[PDB]
Amino acid sequence: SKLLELLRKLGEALHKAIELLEKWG
Amino acid sequence: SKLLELLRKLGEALHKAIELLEKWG
Amino acid sequence: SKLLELLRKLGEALHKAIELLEKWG
Amino acid sequence: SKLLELLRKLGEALHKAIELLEKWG
Amino acid sequence: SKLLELLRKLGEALHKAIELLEKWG
Amino acid sequence: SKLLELLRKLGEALHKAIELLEKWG
Amino acid sequence: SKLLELLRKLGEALHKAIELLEKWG
Amino acid sequence: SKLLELLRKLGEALHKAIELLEKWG
Amino acid sequence: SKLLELLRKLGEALHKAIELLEKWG
Amino acid sequence: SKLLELLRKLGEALHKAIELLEKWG
Amino acid sequence: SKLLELLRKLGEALHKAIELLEKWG
Amino acid sequence: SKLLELLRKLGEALHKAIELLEKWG
Amino acid sequence: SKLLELLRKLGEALHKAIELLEKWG
Amino acid sequence: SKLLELLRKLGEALHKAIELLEKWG
Amino acid sequence: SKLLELLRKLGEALHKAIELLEKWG
Amino acid sequence: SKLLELLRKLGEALHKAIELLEKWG
Amino acid sequence: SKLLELLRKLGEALHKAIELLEKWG
Amino acid sequence: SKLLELLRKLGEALHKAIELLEKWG
Repeated sequence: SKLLELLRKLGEALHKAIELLEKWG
Repeated sequence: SKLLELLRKLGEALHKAIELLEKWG
Repeated sequence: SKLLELLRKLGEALHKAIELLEKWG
Repeated sequence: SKLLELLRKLGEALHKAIELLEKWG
Repeated sequence: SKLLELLRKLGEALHKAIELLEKWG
Repeated sequence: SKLLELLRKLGEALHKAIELLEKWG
Repeated sequence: SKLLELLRKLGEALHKAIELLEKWG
Repeated sequence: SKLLELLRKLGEALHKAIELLEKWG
Repeated sequence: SKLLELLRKLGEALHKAIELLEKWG
Repeated sequence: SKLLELLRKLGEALHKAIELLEKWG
Repeated sequence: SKLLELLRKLGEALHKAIELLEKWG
Repeated sequence: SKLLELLRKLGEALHKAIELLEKWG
Repeated sequence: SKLLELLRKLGEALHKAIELLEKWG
Repeated sequence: SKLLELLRKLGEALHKAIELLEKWG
Repeated sequence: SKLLELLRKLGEALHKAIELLEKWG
Repeated sequence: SKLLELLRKLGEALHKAIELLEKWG
Repeated sequence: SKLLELLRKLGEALHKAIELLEKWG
Repeated sequence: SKLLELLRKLGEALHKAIELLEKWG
């Protein structure tokens, strides 16, 4: 349950990282 | 360019997938 | 509702993946 | 490459089908 | 209306599938 | 080889019919 | 054999459309 | 116009269907 | 409206032709 | 007895087609 | 066999009739 | 000119119906 | 306008042959 | 409903076509 | 070979999607 | 439960698509 | 090919997420 | 234990994404 929260948090970061890669790339 | 799109879509899908897993878990 | 949202995203990703396979193939 | 074309048409059909599902669900 | 677009695509896919069957057969 | 020709036409006819259904619907 | 099974579906499908085209037209 | 061309295709299909019936019969 | 009549007849035959072709094939 | 039917239907379709040709011609 | 020859010819006549309609339509 | 060939075909069809009739009658 | 009359007559005469063949067959 | 009926058929046909494409391919 | 597998999977997914559309529609 | 069945197939399909993209890319 | 590496990993993560969703769902 | 696999995969994907962001940025 605390893991899941952590899991979700990464997912959000990875999502943003890819969006950024798009904009810059 | 077309690849980067595909990446974003997988990121969005993944991101969403984890959000659910949290709701159900 | 959230499961349908995820379903769509996977459809969009799969659609793009196939378009790319066409371009490269 | 005519197969790829076929594949691409199935992707779209599937994509549309899922979107309709979402609308009705 | 969105269902009718869905059909068109199934018709296009079926059409191509048969074209392939002709070429290979 | 001739049965494949027949199928092809039926596919083309079905495709035309669906296109009409769109325009009218 | 398979083709004949296939053929009969195209005919079946094609019929369905026309019956609709008649009603709408 | 779309209707007119739709018919043409049914005429071509029917023509070929009869040709087959001949060869097989 | 007289074209839809004709369409139906064309459909109506094509149906018969295919049914026979199935039995013989 | 199957082919007779088919014959009748071809005659019915041809009759309709000629009636148009008259009107349009 | 003789009957079939008649069927083919009716199919050919019907095919031309429809092609004619197209030209005028 | 396209009308003529349609006639020719109707003449050929009729000339073969009659021929059949003779065999049967 | 004189061939349309002729066309009709041929069609009328075909019909009658077809009817007869059905009764005898 | 009639459209939904139609929709199934397209799927049924398309399904048959794909199976065949697999066996031949 | 790989492509054909992908084809089958798209067919299976599309088939399932249509079955749902039937139930819900 | 049908949706989960459906969703497993999209994932399966996409996997293939990506595997191909790897090999060809 | 660096984004293909990245792609693969997103596919692997998404695959695992889906498997979990299946079990828990 | 099945979610720590998912965790690791998200960490690895995020690592790759950041390495790219470094280079391009």
